[PDB]
Parts: sequence; C-alpha cells; structure tokens
Amino acid sequence: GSNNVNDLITVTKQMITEGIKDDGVIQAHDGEHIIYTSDFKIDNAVKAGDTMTVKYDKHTIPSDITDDFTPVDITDPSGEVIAKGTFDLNTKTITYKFTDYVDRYENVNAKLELNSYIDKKEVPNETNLNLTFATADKETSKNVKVEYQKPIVKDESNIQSIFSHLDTTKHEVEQTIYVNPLKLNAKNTNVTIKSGGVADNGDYYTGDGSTIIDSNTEIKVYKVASGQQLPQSNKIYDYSQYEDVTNSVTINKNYGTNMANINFGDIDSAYIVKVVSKYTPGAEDDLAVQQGVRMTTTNKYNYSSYAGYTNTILST
Ligand SMILES: [Ca+2]
Ligand SMILES: [Ca+2]
Repeated sequence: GSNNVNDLITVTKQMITEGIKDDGVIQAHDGEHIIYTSDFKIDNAVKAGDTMTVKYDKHTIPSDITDDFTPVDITDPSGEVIAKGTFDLNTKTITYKFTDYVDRYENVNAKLELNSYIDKKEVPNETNLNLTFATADKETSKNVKVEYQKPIVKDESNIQSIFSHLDTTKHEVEQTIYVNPLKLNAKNTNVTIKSGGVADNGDYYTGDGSTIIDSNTEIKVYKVASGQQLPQSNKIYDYSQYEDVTNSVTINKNYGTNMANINFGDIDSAYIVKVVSKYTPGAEDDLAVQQGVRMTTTNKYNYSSYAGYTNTILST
C-alpha cells in the first residue's frame, strides 16, 4: 500500500534561482521568489493516480501573504496536465498525483518550476541560509542571505510596515506597523494610517492602490518592552507576547477620508500597530491595494519631523 513512485522518477537537472536578481541575497520584503526548477524523466511504469513528492526548504513557503498554498500543475510544453498537486504545510511537501497523461503517453520527461517565498515564521531575522530543495531521491542546495527592510528615519520619527496578510474572500488586508522600532524618545508621537500613499518624507499621495478605512476598521496597538527585540521580518506570530495598549492611546478612525490617526503622546518605547482594513475587489481578480503610514514627532528644534512608509499589492 503505497502509490508513491519517486523511485521511478529520474531527476536529470535541478536548480535554485532567484526572482529579482541572482544575488545570493533574497530581498524578502520586495517579494523576491526563491525558484526551484527540476527536470525529470517519468518511467513508463508510472500510472494514473500514482504520486510523487517534492520538498520545499523549511525556510520557504508557497505564499508569504495568503494561506492558499495550491501548487502549480506539472504540465507538458502545451500545458497538458501531467500531475496535480496538494501542499502540506507542516512538512512543506507537495504530493503530485499523476493524471491519465501517464497512461496515454510513454517515454515522458517533464519540467517543473516552483515559486516560493521566505517563510517569516522560520526566518524571524536577517540570516544566512543553506537552502535545500528536494525531488526525492535528489537534492540541490544554495547558500543565500535573507535581507529585510529598514525603517525610514527622520530625527525621532522612525517607522516601517508590511502587508502581513491578505484575505481575498473577505477582502481584508492586514498591515503590521513598527512604530519607533529604534526605541527613541519620540515627543508628541502621532501615526496616521491612510489609503493610498505616504512618501518617505511624509507627503501624502493618491498612489496606485486603495483601502477602506472607517469606523469599522480594526486597529490594535501593542507596547514593546525595552528588553524585547522585534523580528526584522516585520511579522508577529504571537501578539499575546506584547502589551495590548489599544485603550491607552487616542485613535481617531475618521481622521480624514479613509484615514485614521493614533495619538501616542510622548513615548520611549517601540510599538506594534496591527491594522485590518477592507479593500475594493477588482472585477476580474485584479488587486490594487495600497495603504501608507506617517509618523509625526516634535524634533529638538520644536518643529514636526515626518517619516513615511507605503505597502502596495498589485495584480494582473
Ligand atoms: Ca536576489
Ligand atoms: Ca505509464
């Protein structure tokens, strides 16, 4: 009892490459793909319903922002489907189930290409990785550096953010914002969150996407203790670790049109702000989702200083 036929798969070439620039450096916050390509022969003895496995490196994941991990089919050059796959998160393994393609054709070889992202649960901070991808029996490895973003800093105003989750059925996006990650003395701290853009220097711009921010937007604020270090990945997997101070700060969800503001007053600590807001779906399946943050503080010369950040998701 075992429909697995990896023993009948002959892998003739495998490769690990990158989606943006073959750096040896993965730009995880620019959504740089880690690409696994594998060429192989399928024995004639393989039949419809047999399965083969392919293993991701544990530090990668088929999607960095949604929970849909459905793998691309294995096809021939004309797009005829050779095998359909199901992904198992815990083992980071695809099980491909062969279609009747392998009953209809013989002496078949194929290629598959898998796009993956760094798994931020497994890669909290910048680090070196020896990635290993496996089409059992065969393994291929590559050493890389994972790099994350840095905050925009203008005097005591310092801030960064990512879209950490996207739900395309509920049409909600999650923004994880690091406020004052540098743990500076930020006087009269305000953080504004708005649909569209916020330039690095704080300037608002319409931008190339939009969200809905109103009285029903969810906004949570968490204080970071001085002994705590935030993951450079900008994604938090357990918020109970942090002090919920949502009722301690002043939050105006109607600060403007699709625009909210959080008044922190004087702080000496980092904070995490997690925002869940709705977006307007695109008629086909097109996404134009964009939301920006501005941090305002009072600098030592008693003028406002501004720092800005914008996250964007665009489709096809
Ligand atoms: Ca790269
Ligand atoms: Ca066959």
